[PDB]
Amino acid sequence: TFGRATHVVVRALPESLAQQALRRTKGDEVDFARAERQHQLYVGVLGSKLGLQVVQLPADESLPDCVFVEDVAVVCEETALITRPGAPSRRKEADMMKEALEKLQLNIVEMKDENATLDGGDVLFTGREFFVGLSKRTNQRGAEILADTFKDYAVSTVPVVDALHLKSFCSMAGPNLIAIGSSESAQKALKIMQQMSDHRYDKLTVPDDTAANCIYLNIPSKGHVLLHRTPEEYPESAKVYEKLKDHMLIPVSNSELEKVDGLLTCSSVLINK
Ligand SMILES: NC(=O)NCCC[C@H](N)C(=O)O
Repeated sequence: TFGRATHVVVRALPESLAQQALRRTKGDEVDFARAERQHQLYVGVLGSKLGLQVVQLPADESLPDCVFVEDVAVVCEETALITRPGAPSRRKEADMMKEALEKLQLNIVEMKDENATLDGGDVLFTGREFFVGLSKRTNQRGAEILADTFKDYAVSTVPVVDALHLKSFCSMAGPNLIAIGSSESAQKALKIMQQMSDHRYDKLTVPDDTAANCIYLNIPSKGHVLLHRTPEEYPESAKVYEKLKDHMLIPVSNSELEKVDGLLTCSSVLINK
């Protein structure tokens, strides 16, 4: 079942994130205490409200981006790909992720090739196939290693030109539903993804590209659940999500981590055991 999960890996925010995490925009400073509250609530939704078993990794102050666990592993069925992140300052985040995923009894494949890089944020898994963004973080060799790892799924690539990652402007919002931004760049990427597949996806188009990043889960006794950005943060995109009477909708605040380019998917790795 697409979107089913039983377990989630998350990682605590280091104090060094506020000043030292990588960020493309040098805008408003991070309110660290508020970022911590937003992470607490996020983890609480996944564990307490939705009932997932949470594995919470400790912060490492030497790894200011270590909260962004998505980028260090891609999990599909019983297999985990431990990535070689594109940013050198993030590579040692793989160490504790590999240990956590071993302890969850997944089959582990490590991206060792020193000519390969891949961030998990560049990977869109639809349930039927993978789309991998080629970005400043993820190269062709990384995409090839992903394809080799998940041999039972088609893997196609798409250029990421004007954002950090593919999932900076898209995500799955349901079993056949791709949430997508409205910018020229997001729409160009969507059209390439659609041209590379023989499967017809539905789309949930939102006016704020980064509000297209959402988390879909299929949870027993709750059904089709969608975590999406709040009306306070993106009022015009929240109006689109709010029309989805076919989902259980959970607004989740993320203002502070978006200052360092993290959206909703970035702070968890979901696992179905
Ligand atoms: N999947 C994601 O949303 N990753 C966000 C990573 C943000 C972090 N500051 C970075 O630059 O890698």
